[PDB]
Amino acid sequence: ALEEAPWPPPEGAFVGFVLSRKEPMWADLLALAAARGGRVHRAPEPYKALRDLKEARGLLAKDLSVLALREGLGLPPGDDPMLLAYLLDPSNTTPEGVARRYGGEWTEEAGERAALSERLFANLWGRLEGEERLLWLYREVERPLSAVLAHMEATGVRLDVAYLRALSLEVAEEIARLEAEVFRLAGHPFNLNSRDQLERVLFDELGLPAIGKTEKTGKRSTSAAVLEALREAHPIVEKILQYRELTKLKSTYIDPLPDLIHPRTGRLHTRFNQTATATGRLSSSDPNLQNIPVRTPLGQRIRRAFIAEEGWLLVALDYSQIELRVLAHLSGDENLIRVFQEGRDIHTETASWMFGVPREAVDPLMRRAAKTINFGVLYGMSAHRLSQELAIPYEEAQAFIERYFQSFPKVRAWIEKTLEEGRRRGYVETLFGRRRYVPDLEARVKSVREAAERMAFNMPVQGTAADLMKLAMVKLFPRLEEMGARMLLQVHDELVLEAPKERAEAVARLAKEVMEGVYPLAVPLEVEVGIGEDWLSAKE
DNA sequence: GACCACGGCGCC
DNA sequence: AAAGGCGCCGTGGTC
Ligand SMILES: O=[N+]([O-])c1cc(C#CC[C@@H](O)CO)cn1[C@H]1C[C@H](O)[C@@H](COP(=O)(O)OP(=O)(O)OP(=O)(O)O)O1
Ligand SMILES: [Mg+2]
Ligand SMILES: [Mg+2]
Repeated sequence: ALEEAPWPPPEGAFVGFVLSRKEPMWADLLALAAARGGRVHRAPEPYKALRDLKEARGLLAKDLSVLALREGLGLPPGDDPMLLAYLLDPSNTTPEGVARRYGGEWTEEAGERAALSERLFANLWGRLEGEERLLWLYREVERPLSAVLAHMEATGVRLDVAYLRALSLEVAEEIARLEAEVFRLAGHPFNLNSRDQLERVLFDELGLPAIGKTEKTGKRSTSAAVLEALREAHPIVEKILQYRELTKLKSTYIDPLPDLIHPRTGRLHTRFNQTATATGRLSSSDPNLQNIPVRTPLGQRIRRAFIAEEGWLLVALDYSQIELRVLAHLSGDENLIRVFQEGRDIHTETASWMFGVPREAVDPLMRRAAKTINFGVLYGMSAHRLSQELAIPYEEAQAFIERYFQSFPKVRAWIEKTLEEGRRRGYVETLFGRRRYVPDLEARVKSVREAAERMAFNMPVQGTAADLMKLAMVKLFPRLEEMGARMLLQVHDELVLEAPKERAEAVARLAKEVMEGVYPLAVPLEVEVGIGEDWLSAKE
């Protein structure tokens, strides 16, 4: 039992803290404590006590650092046993689970959290002795990345609130036009947001053909993929699909985001969760700014609401065909390496083939559709689904996924090699040695085993791309600070920066070069960069 | 007011 | 719906 000692703690103590709510930019700091050398220090008043700390070292360090930044204090995050645990096994995503697994209990009291941070760090650091590549990821990627994310979180992004308020009222009237039409076509009103009520209308009352079933409960599905297949069978289907687009966008983005502007900053603040995915990707939450719309016209209007501070510009940088370049390097395939030493475009080539269109005329919306295909195909799509996704006979679907792989021969050999390894060692790994455990590779149920296989051989690709982006963020951040620029958002293979208008061009050039040269591969990494007043206009 | 499962769907 | 990775919505049901 730790000796209760007076605040403040010595240098290097492990911190524990309790927030009123999970979001650091919104939380009240209820209690603060620290632990070292067999002592626990409980702060009499936690906000004032923040100033005594040189570094947030402990569980969820980045969250406390964001809160410190909100208060104008430079309290960078350091060691965090969650990052160690996450690198050992990315299923380690919560403090509850990590505590249970590596020697304690996550409670609701700062002193115990500080003591727990200290014990867990000792034990996890032991487990990582001799895992030289994981230790490198920790010291060279994750631990410094957490500083970057804290600054992104605390900086936020500006949003055109008035513009969105106006858009809500317009979309509201159109939703009423669509719903009124649906209720007439059904002969009666019902809750069009209830997929159970819609299922009855569509397949019992109107006797439309039920195509597919839902996964867990076996209901007749009303998914867009099912509705797409029925849009000719009935005019109500078309209106329902339009109703779904508008209500999805209004309820998820248009209406909520303007209520989340922070009173102190006047900006919108997401969270970049650093121990949340099986592959090493970041995730974004509260709100998720990694799934802001972009595909449809209305979606594009929402994206335009993300704007630069007055007298600044946004700079948007996006890696080209990133996971395909990573695949070329991991596999060694020559026909593929060649494709990227020759600056060819496959999302354009596919978009030309599936549209019967010269590459000159593949517009931005055709190229996305081709990304569904190329990635859908590569990570294990079925001929049958493929035949449906791009509307061609099944026999055609088989051909695309046969030429898609014989054109690039040594991919399949890399797949087989990755699965064999994952079976023997129990995990697969990225170029840098990030691991994902995939136990079901020897499941005796084919469907389970084969799903495990698609998860296992995807991870080195998606996770290497994630390692590269994280490393680029870590390299780029100090260069932006020196140029008075900011890092705002990451969206997996994309960064959005904010720069003074007078240095925006120099920032964009520098950023592009840092990202392309992050870690040279057997193919070049290319980055598309754009500058604009709003997120959309900054992607050309 | 809280929680969860589910279907559904937004992005990468 | 049908052979990768996420988080948030409304419904429905529950406590
Ligand atoms: O299954 N996936 O793995 C996947 C699907 C999608 C998608 C999509 C299109 C629509 O959802 C919206 O239109 C993306 N991924 C992965 C692979 C890609 O490499 C990386 C970065 O995604 P993205 O930048 O969009 O593609 P990519 O870098 O290749 O090409 P660009 O040159 O920048 O256009 O995420
Ligand atoms: Mg890209
Ligand atoms: Mg992208």
